[PDB]
Amino acid sequence: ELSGTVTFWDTSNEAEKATYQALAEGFEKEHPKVDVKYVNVPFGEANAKFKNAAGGNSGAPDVMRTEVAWVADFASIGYLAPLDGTPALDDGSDHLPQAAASTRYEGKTYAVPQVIDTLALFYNKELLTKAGVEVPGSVAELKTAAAEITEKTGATGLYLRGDDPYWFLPYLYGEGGDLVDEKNKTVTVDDEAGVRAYRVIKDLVDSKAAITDASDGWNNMQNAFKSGKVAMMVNGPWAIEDVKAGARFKDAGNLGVAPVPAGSAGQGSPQGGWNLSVYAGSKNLDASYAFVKYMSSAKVQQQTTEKLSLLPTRTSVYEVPSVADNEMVKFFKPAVDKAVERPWIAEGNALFEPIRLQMANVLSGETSPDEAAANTGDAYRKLLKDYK
Ligand SMILES: C[C@H]1O[C@H](O[C@H]2[C@H](O)[C@@H](O)[C@@H](O[C@H]3[C@H](O)[C@@H](O)[C@@H](O)O[C@@H]3CO)O[C@@H]2CO)[C@H](O)[C@@H](O)[C@@H]1N[C@H]1C=C(CO)[C@@H](O)[C@H](O)[C@H]1O
Repeated sequence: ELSGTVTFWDTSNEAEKATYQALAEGFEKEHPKVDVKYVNVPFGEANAKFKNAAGGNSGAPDVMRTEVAWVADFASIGYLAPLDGTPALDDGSDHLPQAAASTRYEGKTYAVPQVIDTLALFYNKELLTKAGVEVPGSVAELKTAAAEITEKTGATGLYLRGDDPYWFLPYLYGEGGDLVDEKNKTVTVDDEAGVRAYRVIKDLVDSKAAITDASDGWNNMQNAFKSGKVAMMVNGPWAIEDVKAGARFKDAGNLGVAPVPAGSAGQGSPQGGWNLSVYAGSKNLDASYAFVKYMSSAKVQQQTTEKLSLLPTRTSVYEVPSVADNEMVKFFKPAVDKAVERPWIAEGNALFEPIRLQMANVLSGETSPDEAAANTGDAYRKLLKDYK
């Protein structure tokens, strides 16, 4: 017997949310005495909304779609139910290891993996063909390509998202850098790779290879890509269905995807994704654990991919012929296997804010790449007291 209310806060976007609400309410098929109360909470509001509710014990959800960085964030302040030895964990070993690391805090499991992701370079196949160019493998080749795309088609080569710090990471990795050396507790973002990365992004916009905006970046990016204003953008699996809604990409066929470009030293893209957690103060714990088990089951992960092309965390699901043949999946899974894994620390998501501010000021010309990198590092040393 399961019964009662299970309130689920989902952060999925406008293209994803009808699918996730249907999946959530499908828990009631097998458990008709449970009432699933689906709520969609915008991504940028959800961390604060959950903390406010959990800290007040007031209108907190039973189950929270928890970003990979949010697990240690929320768990560090006691807001998540530990899951070890509960029915929430079924076939745990099925999950990709890097997925499983984000679920852990101080030797306890506080979430179950849902989707895994990384950033990639999406491109308009027809524009590149019309421009006579190949999909660029590096920043250097992207600049050459962008000039041909402007000269032959009038589009801009790249929409470079300028208001979300996560988009700095491919450039950092491509210049040979990283945020921190975790094993050695050393801040590394202000090494010369960080200077070079800020410089590359500024050059892409100044040279007119790319355009950007200081606000409303998600909408501006998607609108520029879908309208053919740009030929390329960096984005993740959560954009696929949104892009395919557009006249230009109905023909799933016109939507190309490739790795983010290499920089002067190498290439990399960050690992991201979503897990599912239970609020520590839930008044319907059995029903919530079962709900988490259901939402993370192989069946529901397979359905998510079939409807949205989001990537499963469960290895078995890749073997299901239907997942094994989705062309967005066949590209993204190897890219995810290569993606760079961050420190899963309480302060992890706070590492993004200094990048946000310094990247904005580099793009507007208020701050040099040199000063931006040093400022980022200074902010990290303040955030991480036992880092040098
Ligand atoms: C800045 C943000 O970057 C990283 O998060 C990325 C997620 O891992 C991706 O999955 C993707 O999230 C989208 C979901 O897939 C989608 O279903 C829907 O929820 O919309 C999401 C946004 O489009 O993209 C994210 C990057 O945009 C990183 O891992 C994450 O921790 C970072 N978030 C921090 C930054 C801010 C504000 O700058 C806060 O709002 C967050 O609470 C922080 O955690």
